[PDB]
Amino acid sequence: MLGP
Amino acid sequence: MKGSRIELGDVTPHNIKQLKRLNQVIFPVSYNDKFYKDVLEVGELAKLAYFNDIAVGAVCCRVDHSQNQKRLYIMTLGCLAPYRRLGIGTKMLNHVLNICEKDGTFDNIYLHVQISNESAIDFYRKFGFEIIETKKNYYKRIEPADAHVLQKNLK
Ligand SMILES: CC(C)(COP(=O)(O)OP(=O)(O)OC[C@H]1O[C@@H](n2cnc3c(N)ncnc32)[C@H](O)[C@@H]1OP(=O)(O)O)[C@@H](O)C(=O)NCCC(=O)NCCS
Repeated sequence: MLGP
Repeated sequence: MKGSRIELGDVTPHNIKQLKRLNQVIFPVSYNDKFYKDVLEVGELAKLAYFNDIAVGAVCCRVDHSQNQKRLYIMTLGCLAPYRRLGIGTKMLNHVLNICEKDGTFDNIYLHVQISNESAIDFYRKFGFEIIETKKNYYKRIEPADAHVLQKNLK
């Protein structure tokens, strides 16, 4: 889960 | 392979709306009109997942040249709570492992996880990913802010  | 209720499908302008709608319920961070614009160009690397012809999941990836390596970065990969532990996530991951395997040119694949995400670690570890780093305060505004980095080697 990227961000960011 | 046969009698399975789960199928993946291409993401298209016609259904992107629904990908967006699924990423919002599953993931705590929100993604911008760029992320989604980008997925329409990545091909097989963005897929919706259906259970009995219902969209309950999705995965979105990207190719990364970082560290002087060719890398597959998984940005999102999840499925609505009620449909978990049915093998849906496995379908999405394997699909991605297959692409990499045929292409032959990837050094590794990887992704970030909130350290509190115990189930995602059980999941990714089953496939051979290892925790290789723990970045502090990676995420901006959620709790907890820390993230493991997970990675499986291909080369
Ligand atoms: C992680 C996630 C994608 C799992 O997907 P799923 O479709 O439920 O996973 P599967 O049904 O394919 O599970 C495969 C195996 O992973 C392991 N596993 C997955 N969740 C587990 C859990 N909560 N506890 C123990 N083992 C687990 C199990 O060994 C499981 O096999 P089993 O069901 O036969 O025991 C899902 O829980 C999710 O949507 N999480 C939120 C999204 C997220 O944070 N994703 C991280 C990638 S960015």
